[PDB]
Amino acid sequence: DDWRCARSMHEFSAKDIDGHMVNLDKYRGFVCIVTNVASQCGKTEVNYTQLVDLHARYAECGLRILAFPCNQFGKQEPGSNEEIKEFAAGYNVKFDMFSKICVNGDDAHPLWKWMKIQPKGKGILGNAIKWNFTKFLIDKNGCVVKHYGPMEEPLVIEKDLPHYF
Repeated sequence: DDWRCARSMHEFSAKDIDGHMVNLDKYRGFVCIVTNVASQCGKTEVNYTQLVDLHARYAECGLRILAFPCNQFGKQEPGSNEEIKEFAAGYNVKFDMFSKICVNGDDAHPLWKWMKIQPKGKGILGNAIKWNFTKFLIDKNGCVVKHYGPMEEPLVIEKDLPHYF
């Protein structure tokens, strides 16, 4: 069953930033923000601080956040998985960091390929992530229900969370 016929985020797996495989069904029944992150982006500060703050206030409601380092946007994630992990702790990050992946191209991680063709019939424009700090919102069934681009500060998502909690 190739990634194209997948029906949920819960059918995918990903290496977390320490190196352990994570079956993403671990997030069944939670509301997730899946984002591709970077450490040297003009939008680094605003995304990391607001992502942390959303998780602080909404973790107790079911919000989980999956952060995927990716170096495909102006080489703004050049560091190792270990440097990236320490950087993220400088933001007091308590959500779930994953190892660096690609989000575009034929070598993109299968989850990010499948997210870019959601919801069925539309999918993201040009089949490509446009820059760092794209944010997908995943409902408690692992479906993509909304997408927020690199321009959108994460706190823009706050108003939409309660529809899915």
